Amino acid sequence: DYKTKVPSPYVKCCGTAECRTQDKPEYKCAVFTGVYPFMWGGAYCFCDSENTQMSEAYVERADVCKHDYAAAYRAHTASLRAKIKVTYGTVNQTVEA
Amino acid sequence: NHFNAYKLTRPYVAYCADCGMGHSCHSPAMIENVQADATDGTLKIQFASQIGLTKTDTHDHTKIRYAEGHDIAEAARSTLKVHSSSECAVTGTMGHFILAKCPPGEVISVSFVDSKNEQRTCRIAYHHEQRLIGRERFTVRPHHGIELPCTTYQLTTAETSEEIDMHMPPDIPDRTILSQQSGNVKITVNGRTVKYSCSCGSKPSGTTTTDKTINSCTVDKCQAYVTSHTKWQFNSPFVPRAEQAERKGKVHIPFPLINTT
Amino acid sequence: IGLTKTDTHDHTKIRYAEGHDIAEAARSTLKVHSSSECAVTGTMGHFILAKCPPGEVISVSFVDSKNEQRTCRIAYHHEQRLIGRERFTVRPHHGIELPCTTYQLT
Amino acid sequence: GQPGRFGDIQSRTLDSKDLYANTGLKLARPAAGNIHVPYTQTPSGFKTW
Ligand SMILES: *[C@@H]1O[C@H](CO)[C@@H](O[C@@H]2O[C@H](CO)[C@@H](O[C@@H]3O[C@H](CO[C@H]4O[C@H](CO)[C@@H](O)[C@H](O)[C@@H]4O)[C@@H](O)[C@H](O[C@H]4O[C@H](CO)[C@@H](O)[C@H](O)[C@@H]4O)[C@@H]3O)[C@H](O)[C@H]2NC(C)=O)[C@H](O)[C@H]1NC(C)=O
Ligand SMILES: *[C]1O[C]([C][O])[C](O[C]2O[C]([C][O])[C](O3[C]4O[C]([C][O])[C]([O])[C]([O])[C@]43[O])[C]([O])[C]2[N]C([C])=O)[C]([O])[C]1[N]C([C])=O
Repeated sequence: DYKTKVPSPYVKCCGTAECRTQDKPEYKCAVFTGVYPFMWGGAYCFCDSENTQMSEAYVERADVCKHDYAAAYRAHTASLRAKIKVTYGTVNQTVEA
Repeated sequence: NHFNAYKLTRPYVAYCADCGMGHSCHSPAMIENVQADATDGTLKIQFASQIGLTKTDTHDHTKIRYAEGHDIAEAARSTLKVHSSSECAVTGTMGHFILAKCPPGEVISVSFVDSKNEQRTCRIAYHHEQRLIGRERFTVRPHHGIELPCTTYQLTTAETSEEIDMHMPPDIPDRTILSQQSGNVKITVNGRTVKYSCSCGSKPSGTTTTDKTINSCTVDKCQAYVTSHTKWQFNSPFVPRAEQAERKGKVHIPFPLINTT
Repeated sequence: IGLTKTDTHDHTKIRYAEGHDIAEAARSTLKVHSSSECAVTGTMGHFILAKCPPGEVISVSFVDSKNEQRTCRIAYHHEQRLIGRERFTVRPHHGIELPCTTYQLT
Repeated sequence: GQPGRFGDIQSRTLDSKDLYANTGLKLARPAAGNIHVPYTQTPSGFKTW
């Protein structure tokens, strides 16, 4: 199973950011204009028309599947082993071969 | 006993989707997710406030910690509840994480009473269907029969090899600073560090701690901020970050799952 | 609810009839529950509105000064409505805004 | 990596530091007021299987 790690959405008021990429699985950058974040303290910043929000997220292998997982194999020819009983009156042995 | 690992950790208040009904107040009862990657049926719920540690960093059994008005307060654990459709019992309380077993349903929720004697709750959509083991469809552990292999969580409250990261609160907006005069503003009442900023352009932002006067403008021009940290927080996706984008702190994920019957 | 014998606005106490006198009792022991423990949201006068999960019954129980839990139940075929085209059970944190009809707390 | 069929995440061993994914991930603009990260994704294929 996978997981969606989402770091914090750094918001810049009356400015703009530039997201330098990362060698990572599906590092996805998105920059939005025209935001008005309204948190507990009234507004977060004080500006009206140049606000930008940065949201970044990536997809990563979950932490528990070190113990459960499916594994696909290619499957080729096999071998054969046997176990026999060899009783002929004189002492009866068992054998694997 | 010692296990300390936490000395710089502070709760937060985040946003949620229900607060009893409809009005989605930014509440102290965030739920980040519900991990259900075990096999018995239990749920490992991680929520906003943290439990087990008192105000100034000491191991407790029955007192819990939480936040209100960006200052620290406490409550009790014996008055906390978790349920989905019917009241289900908690099975373990440690640090920042809730641990329980619970019947099916389509919602999960946590609640506890406030130090102002209230009943703050929080609900969040999540589907929990009874995952079955063996070739039967039971619901309760019987007394006669056979057993089968299965994974579950262990109550060892100090164990390594899993973690989340920690950051610091960026800055806390407010307009509710003691700043009022007839044509002027009065520029603090506080006990901590503050960064002020405005747009009546004669003086830039600064890091004052004593009172000032800006003598000029009506109050709907300046907005104030709490500033640099004393402790750390969790990089929850619901509060922004400052320009210190790092991985300063990190903290145990307790209860590693192990083979059982 | 809300009215002690002498006219006042108490947010906690409730007036009822026993022995055709006028006895008080607080809201800190009033619960409603149909299929789970229901959750009240707004309490005024001679009516009570609340959200709570669907089922077949409904209940009111509050406790008197002699500490008994008098209650009454009735049958009612309440079930979850279908707004839009995806039958949820819990409001999510992002979606589409739609016309519905709710109650006002004034 | 057909998103939502068997094994939309793939790893060449238990502990390789590189991996591959085609989860079908996109982003959307938030609402008025709420600060969060609206992300649209196909749900898991493995948990489906
Ligand atoms: C429930 O119980 C199961 C048992 O079936 C547990 O599975 C075991 O988990 C351990 C922990 O990782 C596994 O141990 C590791 O196994 C890897 C795979 O084993 C290969 O190599 C061994 C050599 O001993 C062969 O026998 C086997 O056929 C495989 O080819 C190894 O790669 C790991 O080790 C490397 O380093 C160590 C030294 O550190 C060397 O000794 C190894 O040789 C190797 O070079 C490590 O040994 C174990 O294999 C798992 N069992 C099985 C059958 O695979 C589950 O983990 C448990 N549940 C939970 C939740 O823990
Ligand atoms: C040798 O030879 C013989 C013949 O005789 C044989 O045998 C027989 O066989 C059988 C089978 O196995 C046996 O049996 C046994 O025992 C057991 C114990 O436990 C049981 O369980 C079973 O059931 C059975 O019975 C018999 O015994 C015999 N007989 C005699 C011996 O007599 C054998 O096998 C051979 N081998 C050897 C080693 O002996």
